[PDB]
Amino acid sequence: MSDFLPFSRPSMGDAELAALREVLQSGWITTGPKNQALEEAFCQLTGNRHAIAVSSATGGMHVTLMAMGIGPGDEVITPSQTWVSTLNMICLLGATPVMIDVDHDNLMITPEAVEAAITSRTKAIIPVHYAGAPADIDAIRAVGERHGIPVIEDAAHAAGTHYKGRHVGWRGTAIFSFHAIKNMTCAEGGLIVTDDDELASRIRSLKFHGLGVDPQAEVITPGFKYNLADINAALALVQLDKLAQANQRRAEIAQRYLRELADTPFKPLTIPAWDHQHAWHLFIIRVDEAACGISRDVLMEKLKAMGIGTGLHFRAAHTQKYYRERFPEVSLPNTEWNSARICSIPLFPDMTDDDVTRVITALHQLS
Amino acid sequence: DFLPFSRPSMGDAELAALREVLQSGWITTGPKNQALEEAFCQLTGNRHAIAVSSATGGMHVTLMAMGIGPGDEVITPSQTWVSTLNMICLLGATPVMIDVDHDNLMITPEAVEAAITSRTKAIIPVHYAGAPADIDAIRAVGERHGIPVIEDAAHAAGTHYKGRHVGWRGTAIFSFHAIKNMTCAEGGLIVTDDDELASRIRSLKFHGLGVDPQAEVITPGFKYNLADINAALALVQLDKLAQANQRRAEIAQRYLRELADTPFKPLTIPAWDHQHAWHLFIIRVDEAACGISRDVLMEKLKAMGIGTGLHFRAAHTQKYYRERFPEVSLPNTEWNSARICSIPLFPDMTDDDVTRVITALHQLS
Ligand SMILES: *Cc1c(COP(=O)(O)O)cnc(C)c1O
Ligand SMILES: *Cc1c(COP(=O)(O)O)cnc(C)c1O
Repeated sequence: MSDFLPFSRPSMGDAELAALREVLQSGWITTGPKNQALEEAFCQLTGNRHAIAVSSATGGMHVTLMAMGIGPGDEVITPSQTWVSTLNMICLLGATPVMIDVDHDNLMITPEAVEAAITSRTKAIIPVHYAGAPADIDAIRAVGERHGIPVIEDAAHAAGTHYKGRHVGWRGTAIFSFHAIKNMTCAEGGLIVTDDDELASRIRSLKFHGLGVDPQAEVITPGFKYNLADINAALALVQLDKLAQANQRRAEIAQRYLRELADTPFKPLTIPAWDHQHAWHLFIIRVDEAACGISRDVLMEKLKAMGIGTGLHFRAAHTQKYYRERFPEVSLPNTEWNSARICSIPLFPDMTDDDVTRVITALHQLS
Repeated sequence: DFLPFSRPSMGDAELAALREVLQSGWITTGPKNQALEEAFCQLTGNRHAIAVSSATGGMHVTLMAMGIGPGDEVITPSQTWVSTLNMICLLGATPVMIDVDHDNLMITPEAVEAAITSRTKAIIPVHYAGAPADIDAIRAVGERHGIPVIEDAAHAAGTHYKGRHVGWRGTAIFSFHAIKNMTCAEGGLIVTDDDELASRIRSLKFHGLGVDPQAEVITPGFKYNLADINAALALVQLDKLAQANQRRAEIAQRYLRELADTPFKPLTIPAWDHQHAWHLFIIRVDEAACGISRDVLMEKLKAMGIGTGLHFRAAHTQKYYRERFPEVSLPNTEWNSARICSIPLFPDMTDDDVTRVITALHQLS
């Protein structure tokens, strides 16, 4: 399978291996100075005040919602059109996810859909910056502010995303991911930025056993273990140093897909009208059987037979067994239409121009 | 020139394993995880091995997979790391803290039996400092009452009990944290002989995904999977474990011999047949006997360039547990928790490093 083109691969090379050598030689391999440097780097990148490195964005979401006091009786507004981690963490704190629909062409929640779903129980709103584009975060924030409801941003796809001239997470609270397919990776990892001093203090304690000072450190309240090792933080620092060039190459690839699929029936997501810089984490197409003459599932299967990988980001959460059975009344037409028709085609900066031509040619052949 | 109480043994073999993973492009959970799990089944003899992001997370998902929650009691020492107590509480269950033997810091079958109620749903013995608890006797109490025994084997990679590796049967959780005898900086691994428990754990450490067709959320789960970068490090460290533990044993034997004529008191070696992994070398520091307190000894050792650790400040004496469970009174735990410290023990210590520690302790007596 040496000729298989996956939909993503990391850009790991000599720089990463040299950073690893440095940490190994130091003998300080779990959380330490590389974590501190990564956190400082994300404060400089975003402009926000506090950065907390964690073992995954999922764990980051877990401890952020926990630190806010989210629990039984509370509602959290979220798309269904996202990764299931967020819905799972809401449920596992005992709270209730309130799933709302998304815009049919950029797959992100709207301020109107948020406002319609607010109740006296709502304790957080979690927009997703999808595929590398930002949600209309000022408008969503304005809805939250009017009701006194915090907005927690799922920025997994948004390392390098700008919104109205600032990096995502420049204010408010946002959670980044360093999973293997993310634009910067340390295999598994994540990072929370926030402007809220008390929230940051609670998060730092709750990702490391609830330890704090009452004197020596001791458990103040039970917490979890979601700290990031320095081996991983060192990889993340290298990948952050590479991120601008990685995203530039991703944008060049995505622009070519936009142009050369314009005269095919496959339908990319639409670029938001608000000012932004897209990180191009994923290149998603909608495959409508009536327009394309091929279904999404069959397209993925035939691409695979041609040696071309694809991903499904995402099967809507409310269509999956647990949520389907717990929340059977949830009906989200834009989500359901897209979830059945989307796939992610290869997009990663180590792709060659000929890799891109191979994908485009296969899509023209399969139309 | 500082001699810490622990340092990992990382070199070219670890760097070469990392190189291989990076070159493959498959950096999170994958074939190295599979190989690590198979290697732990070969090491222990047990059937299922599930690699996880930390032993804490492993404890979280193991108790969750057993159905532990509100209304359930879990018997545990207070004399352990706070992670276990925290995970019990954060599942909504109730920790029932019991005392430990005053000289090896492990729970006894009698103490377990005395704490059992109709609400008890698990017993969690700790294999402490590299020695095994009397696990057959504790298991027998559990079996008589129908209560599962989940073993905290963080300290016990390489520990044998009656000729088998810890975790050869039953359920046990290992840690690969930086100070453990084999490390991948952070990581852990669950072994179990229970097919259904293993199936649930595997799903619950990766988002609750399972097959009802394609995988989907069957019930919400957590994210505690181990990356292949880390699994590859764990494999190298497992290949080194026997030699690492042999060197630890040589150092520990020299401490036992050359501290015999000091008032510092090591833990006692259990009477049941075992092989000690020598994760920690713990001494008790009684001011009446030693002329110096535990805290002052740690401070003066640090001033001499010698690090020490405290494994552990008993959980029930820490703010949350002291205020939530003020009634807990555990005399052997309290006596030892105020008097123990861990002196340097790791396989990269040279003979001169060990002599430095012994010399300082004789000087400070
Ligand atoms: C995968 C992902 C997450 C979780 O990130 P991890 O770092 O893998 O835990 C959260 N939100 C979205 C939208 C994701 O794609
Ligand atoms: C530290 C430790 C744990 C937890 O292990 P992690 O890998 O750090 O999560 C559990 N039990 C004992 C006895 C420990 O020392």
